[PDB]
Amino acid sequence: SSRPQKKGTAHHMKTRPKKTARWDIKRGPAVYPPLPPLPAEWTIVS
Amino acid sequence: RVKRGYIARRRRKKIRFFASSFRGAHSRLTRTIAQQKIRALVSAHRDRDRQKRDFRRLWITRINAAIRERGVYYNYSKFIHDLYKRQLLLNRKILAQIAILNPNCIYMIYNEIIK
Amino acid sequence: MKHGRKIHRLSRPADQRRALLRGLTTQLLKHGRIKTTRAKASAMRKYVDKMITLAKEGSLHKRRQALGFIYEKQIVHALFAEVPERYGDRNGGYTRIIRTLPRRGDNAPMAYIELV
Amino acid sequence: AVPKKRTSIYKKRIRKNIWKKKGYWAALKAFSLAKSLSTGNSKSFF
Amino acid sequence: PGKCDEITTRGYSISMSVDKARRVIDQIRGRSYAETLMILELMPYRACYPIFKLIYSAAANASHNKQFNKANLIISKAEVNKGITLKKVKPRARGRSYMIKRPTCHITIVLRDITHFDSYDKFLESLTPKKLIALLGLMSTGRR
Amino acid sequence: VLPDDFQAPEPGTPEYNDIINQFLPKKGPPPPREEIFAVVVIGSRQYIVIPGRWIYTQRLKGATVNDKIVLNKVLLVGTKASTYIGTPIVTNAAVHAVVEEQLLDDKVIVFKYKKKKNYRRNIGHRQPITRIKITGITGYEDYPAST
RNA sequence: AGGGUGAAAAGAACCCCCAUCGGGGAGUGAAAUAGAACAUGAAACCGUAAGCUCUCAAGCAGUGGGAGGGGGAACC
RNA sequence: GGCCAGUGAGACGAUGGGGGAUAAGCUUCAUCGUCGAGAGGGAAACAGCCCGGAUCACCAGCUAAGGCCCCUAAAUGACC
RNA sequence: CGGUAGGGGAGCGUUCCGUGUUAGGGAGAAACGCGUGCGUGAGCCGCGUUGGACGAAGCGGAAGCGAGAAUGUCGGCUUG
RNA sequence: UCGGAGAGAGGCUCGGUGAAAUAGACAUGUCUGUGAAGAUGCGGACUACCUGCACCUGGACAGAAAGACCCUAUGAAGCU
Repeated sequence: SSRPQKKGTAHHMKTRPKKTARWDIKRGPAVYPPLPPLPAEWTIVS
Repeated sequence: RVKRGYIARRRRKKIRFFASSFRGAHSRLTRTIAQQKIRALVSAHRDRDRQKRDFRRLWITRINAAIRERGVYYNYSKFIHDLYKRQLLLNRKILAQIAILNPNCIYMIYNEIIK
Repeated sequence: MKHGRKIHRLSRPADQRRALLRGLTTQLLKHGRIKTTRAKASAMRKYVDKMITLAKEGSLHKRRQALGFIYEKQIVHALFAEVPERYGDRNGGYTRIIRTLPRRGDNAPMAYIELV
Repeated sequence: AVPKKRTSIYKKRIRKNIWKKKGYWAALKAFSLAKSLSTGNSKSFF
Repeated sequence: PGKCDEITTRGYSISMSVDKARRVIDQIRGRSYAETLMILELMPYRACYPIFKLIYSAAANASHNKQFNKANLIISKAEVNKGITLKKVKPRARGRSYMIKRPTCHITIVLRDITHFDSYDKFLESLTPKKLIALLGLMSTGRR
Repeated sequence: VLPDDFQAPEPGTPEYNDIINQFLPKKGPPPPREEIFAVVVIGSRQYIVIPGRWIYTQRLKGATVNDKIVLNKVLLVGTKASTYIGTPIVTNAAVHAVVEEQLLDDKVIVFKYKKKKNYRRNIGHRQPITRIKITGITGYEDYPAST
């Protein structure tokens, strides 16, 4: 004994998924080419 | 000035009818017919939003298999490097739908992507 | 466990079971037919056969045996003074257990004894 | 010693059915006794 | 409607438990009159006698009332139903008291004689439709 | 009373068989529409659409019934021997339409509540859909990528 | 605690099963599946018949997807 | 200011501390967060940790926290 | 535009009354169901049966006015 | 010690009459883990054809009596 144990909430901070590798923390999503705009989608003109 | 009621019987026949094919006391025994009713509506919500989420999942795995059919290491991952680099306006995981109906077409898609 | 014990006993205690067999055989030897539940039929079968053979040998001693078993006095005298003609050379196996419908009230299996 | 909770209709129908059916098996016996008691050689039923 | 191929013979509150009368009544469903007759005659069940008296008062109630045979005469449905039940207070130790009920059966038996137009072959001939209705007195798995 | 009995037909049934047979099985013909196949974009979502068909869509911006329409934002027009696949859209790909009655799709009971925390909300919702029919497809000739 | 057949008992002649309990015809009545433990008759609960289905199962038993089949020929 | 409420023993987490034995899912106060009164995804299950805030519909898409062998989505992807 | 305690706004429904010995009604008033008809919803229109007598709508009024929670309570029924 | 056999009445089976307390609904597995910190109802793994009858009582924090011990109430009552 002489060592406490880690309970609810307390247990969570020790043992939740952390992304502890500086690299993957850094990253950002792909961007893209700007994708020039798109036409209308509907027309009464018929 | 008695004011007695019958509006319960309708209040309650209505439910009594919405809980049909509930296979137990959940279909006869009014005082539980109520809470059952409540719980069917709730699972209607959760199963509805989860159905959007769930059909994405199903098409990801289905398109994923059609792409891996090429015997070389392709993916649903890398297929999308190459499907957005070449501007295709979002066939919306419904290329996963033709992938099972017009498979030759999906091989045409796939070859144009590889170029 | 029963294993080995072959004394057919009825629904009754010892004393009363004795009494039932003695009275019941008396009334058989009196009338010739009888109607008892099947179990009583078997238990009869043994003893009444004993009385018959006891009359097949009409010496005093045996006559006093039977005089001691059967209740009714004169059914004995009629019996041994009558049977060593009836059952001359029948030589064992004297009854017959022609059985019959159950007993409305218990659905108790009910049988119907003879002397033949 | 005291039951917790009433049984369903389901279970009870099962057991009542076993009761009655236990009566089912004990007819065809009586029907054999009948179909044999229709006049015939036999040593029973004086 | 059964069209006279049915002769209901309803029952009084015959003073016996519903469920036991139901084990014999379930016994006798479908069998032709002769069998169930000779069975209920010899059945070792108390609830068998009043059912018997009923049946025989249904055959005989269907021979001169309608006019049928008995050899071609089966027990079609033969249902039981509960009836009025009475309530007794029998007392018991430490001053408690318990209702002892007192049930009543309520039997309806629907015998069934046999009346047949008689059809020689399976083939159908979409003709005499008005007549056809009369012809199809009773059919199984009919379609169209 | 009395049984119905035989009646009086005494007539042998017609044995032509064939006339009766023509009468017995009903005719089936089903048309071929054509060999063409499109994927259009309405609202935000897409549809595999083939000429002559219903689609329950969102297009309730404004369009009365018994109408005619060009769903010009088309992509992946594919025939049944070749296909044309295009960047975002394939040019000149009118998928002509016939707008008709603007329904209210069936009720969807949204019903929310928590637990002991004592509330609940019986509310429903009709998404005003529009059931479009598709007449034909056009201008898919350019840049065919079919093979 | 126990109310409500019918407008009028017209409350059931006669027949059959029949320990005269209770029934099926016949008859009355507009109607008696209104027949005397009778006027509408809900729910719990007790059955019956038809349609589809459960015996390597795991579940507050529903829900979203729906295999297979039955229904009048896309809806249940 | 008017007319009117409910509330009055909160819990944990982070920090600075008292008491305790720098023991407690302990107790007591000060400044903040979540729960209380709040759903959803990660955490296997799991109020009080992380992202995040639920008007509804959508058999549309991009991401956050977290992840990509199978059960479950996604590289059994690259090189040190 | 989450939301318990709680506050405010807008409504439905039931028995009865005013408009009435109303409109309608023995070709047939209410309880059961087919209509995802209709409503955000409480509920409303239609639709049928052996029986079968009353009674809407609209604009208003009043309340013995809305129930699964009180080891409630009266009756009928089950489980064992 | 160290049990054993026996007779009777029950138990057991068949015919007849026929209760009870309890009971949210229960389609009512084991081990571990979790969780108001001792779950068939959650998670993972194992195990288990459906359903009877007899038999035992470890659980369902089993029934019984809104605990009788402890505390509180500006409760009641008795005695000094």
